[PDB]
Amino acid sequence: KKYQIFIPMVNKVLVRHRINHQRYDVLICRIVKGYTLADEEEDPLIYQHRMLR
Amino acid sequence: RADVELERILAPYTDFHYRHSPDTAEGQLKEDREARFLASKMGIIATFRSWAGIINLCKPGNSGIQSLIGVLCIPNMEIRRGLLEVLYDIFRLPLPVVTEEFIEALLSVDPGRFQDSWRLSDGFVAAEAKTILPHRARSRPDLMDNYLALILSAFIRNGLLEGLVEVITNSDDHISVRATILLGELLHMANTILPHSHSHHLHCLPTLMNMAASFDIPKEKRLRASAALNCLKRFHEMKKRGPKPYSLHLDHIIQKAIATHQKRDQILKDTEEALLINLRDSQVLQHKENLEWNWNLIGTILKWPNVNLRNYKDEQLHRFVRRLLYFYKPSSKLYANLDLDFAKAKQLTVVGCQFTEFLLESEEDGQGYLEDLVKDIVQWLNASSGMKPERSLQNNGLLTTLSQHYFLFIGTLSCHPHGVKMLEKCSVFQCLLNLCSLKNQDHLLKLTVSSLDYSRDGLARVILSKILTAATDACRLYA
Amino acid sequence: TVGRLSSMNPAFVMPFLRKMLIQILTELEHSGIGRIKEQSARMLGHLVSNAPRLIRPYMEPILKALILKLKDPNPGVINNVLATIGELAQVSGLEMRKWVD
Repeated sequence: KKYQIFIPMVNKVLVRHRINHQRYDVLICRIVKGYTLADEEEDPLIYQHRMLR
Repeated sequence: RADVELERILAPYTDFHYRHSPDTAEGQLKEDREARFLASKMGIIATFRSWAGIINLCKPGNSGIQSLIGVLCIPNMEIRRGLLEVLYDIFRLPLPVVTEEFIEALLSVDPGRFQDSWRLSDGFVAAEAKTILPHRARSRPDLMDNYLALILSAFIRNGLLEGLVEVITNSDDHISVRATILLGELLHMANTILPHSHSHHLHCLPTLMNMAASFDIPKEKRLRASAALNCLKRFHEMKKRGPKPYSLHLDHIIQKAIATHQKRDQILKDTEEALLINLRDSQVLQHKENLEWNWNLIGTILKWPNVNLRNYKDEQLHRFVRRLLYFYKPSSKLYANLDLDFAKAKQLTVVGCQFTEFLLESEEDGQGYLEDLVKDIVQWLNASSGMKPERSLQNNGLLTTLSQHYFLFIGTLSCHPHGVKMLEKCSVFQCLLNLCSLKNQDHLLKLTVSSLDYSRDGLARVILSKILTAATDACRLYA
Repeated sequence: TVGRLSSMNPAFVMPFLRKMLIQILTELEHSGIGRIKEQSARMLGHLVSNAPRLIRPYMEPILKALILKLKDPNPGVINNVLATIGELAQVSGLEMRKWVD
């Protein structure tokens, strides 16, 4: 959720140039509106190890 | 006597070649050493929990604790693995798993790890919530922390921290990881239990830091120390996060709790172009079958800020909700039959709750589709519980399938003021009231206790009162 | 700012500073660029001149790195390493005795 503060920076650029990226649209939705609690603020290395095993 | 009676128990660890029995068979010589270590370990632990043993083993002069810590620095592999298990039990810390990578060993020490007492058969939520949510005590003294503060101070005085640093940078790969976790635990324990004077020079680690920023020493030793600090730093983040919920029943309780405590303190245009592009990529239209839809793009369409089936009246969206309506229908056996180990149950369960809230937003329009869902759930309850003298035996199907994740769908509808009114039209509270007096069904009664929302007044707390006073003794204990 | 703030809440700042401190010393030796070495040395001076207590036990790894820099076989680097040694001579009283000669 630490990226949530950067949304106003990028939202200004996107509305000016009309950039619609599918994957980026998914990630921002999960941050603005809650999805779970064990997934937010998750250590990236732990997630990568979990997927590998 | 002074230094030979009590210190006898430290002989198996201090002496690399210990012979307790002068005459014994050589067949079990290897097993004899293992038995001695296990029996001696329970002796060292037992004498460190009594005041008559702590003082005698930590005398200012020569003592057994200095010999015990001093033997740790010796490059022996059999003693070091034995001593670390002792140290974990003295401080009563969870033992990590044996491995050579820090990440795997770090995931096994987190307080939010799953336990066998958290299942539906055992304590469903009450057992789980005890070890996650913190105790409501901010001023009550904890007598156990006082004991650990004195024990921790004694080891630091004798030089435990200096010994562990030597173990980390001068041992085997699977031993250093166990020592790094122990060092991380002590530092976090020392910055919240020990007074400031003892711990103001503790977090600096002068011996470990100098082995990092030194190019005169061999490069292999330097990078082992540098890698230790990076690994140790990641342990700090694990404690910073704290415990996290594991089951959605407990997760939804916390989400509603913070929401009601933040609303009392007084984004996109979403043009049809975005919806049509996203809907076509959802794959729920052209491929009329599950296991093919891209569920990542399904949740985003549901909880997108402006789309609520009311502002954007589109025929295509009416098909989209109708197509997804059939999948979650209790009668349409396309979702209830899924096993509890679908490997995507978490995503599917969240979307279902994420979907029923979408319909509730369109009060005037979505009530038509929402009324159909709630009716079949009541019919499912009348059959799964068995309140028509017919089945009375659907307990097995509920536990082994995803059919148990339906109280979440009905529980989340009780939160909103316009959702509890919808329940009265479907008359589901009456069904819940009637099933309170069911002796044979206990797992079903646990689910309804932890699913309803009791923040507001109404029939939500009426059902809870019935369960805690008119039900089975085992059921009332859980309530 | 974090250096002064470090003596107030050491449970948060110190774990991050130890990783940062090694990175500053990494650039001095490994990166053979006169601009980067000048850049890192200036940041080192701010850390010691602002949080003297934390840097006091780290005199040996830091002084030895800077001394080897002075005997390299660019005006920017010299003007900054000399200034940094000025602050290092105040934090460690009577300890910088074997390097004066």
